[PDB]
Amino acid sequence: WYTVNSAYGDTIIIPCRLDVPQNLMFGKWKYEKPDGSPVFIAFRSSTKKSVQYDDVPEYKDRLNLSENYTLSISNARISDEKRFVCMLVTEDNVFEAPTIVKVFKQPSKPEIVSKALFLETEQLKKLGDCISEDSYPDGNITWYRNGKVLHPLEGAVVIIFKKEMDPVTQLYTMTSTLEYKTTKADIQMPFTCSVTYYGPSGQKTIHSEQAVFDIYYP
Ligand SMILES: *[C@@H]1O[C@H](CO)[C@@H](O)[C@H](O)[C@H]1NC(C)=O
Ligand SMILES: *[C@@H]1O[C@H](CO)[C@@H](O)[C@H](O)[C@H]1NC(C)=O
Repeated sequence: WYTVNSAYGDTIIIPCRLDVPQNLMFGKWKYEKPDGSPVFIAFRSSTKKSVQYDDVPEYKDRLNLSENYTLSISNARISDEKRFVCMLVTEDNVFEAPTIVKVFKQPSKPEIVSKALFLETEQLKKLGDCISEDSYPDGNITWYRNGKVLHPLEGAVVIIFKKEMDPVTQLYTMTSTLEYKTTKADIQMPFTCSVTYYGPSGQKTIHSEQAVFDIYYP
């Protein structure tokens, strides 16, 4: 299970992962549908040096099959997250090698929006919505009070999370609503949020700017 990690919008470089055989006739690249059905996308003849791309609109003007059978896909999309197979064909044999492609799109810097004009003591109020957009894969939202993680607590800290996918791009938008019961200790205290996600270089976290609220009490 060899994997190629690519950032959204970059060129995906997929080497064949096969030794060049003696008596090579041609090579072909294909991708597998979710249930394993094959779709051929590129062809290269070793004898004629010709290059042909199958009529697959999803890959129109996006492929380049080099002389050593490396397939390059331009402008990485979420639909490119598939298993690709390099097939080398000789006069009496077929050799196949798969490569898993994973695509990553960095979530937007989170922002606290739809903010309360003021928080009320002994009353649960919607502090705001922490939104992080156009991400792939989805991310986890954490809330903080004075730079310290704010965990849920019955009748005091209620966190309502949702992840929505755009059906055309397959990118995620994460929204975390914080319903909060303030105290006078929150006078001039900053509230922030962050998004934790997996990218090509591993697990990363991006923090938001702070939000300070006027605390009202009877
Ligand atoms: C040879 O393969 C490498 C990847 O292993 C690729 O970067 C290079 O462009 C290829 N060269 C040719 C001439 O196909
Ligand atoms: C998000 O949280 C879940 C647990 O709820 C965890 O399994 C997952 O690895 C977390 N994702 C990231 C990007 O850390």
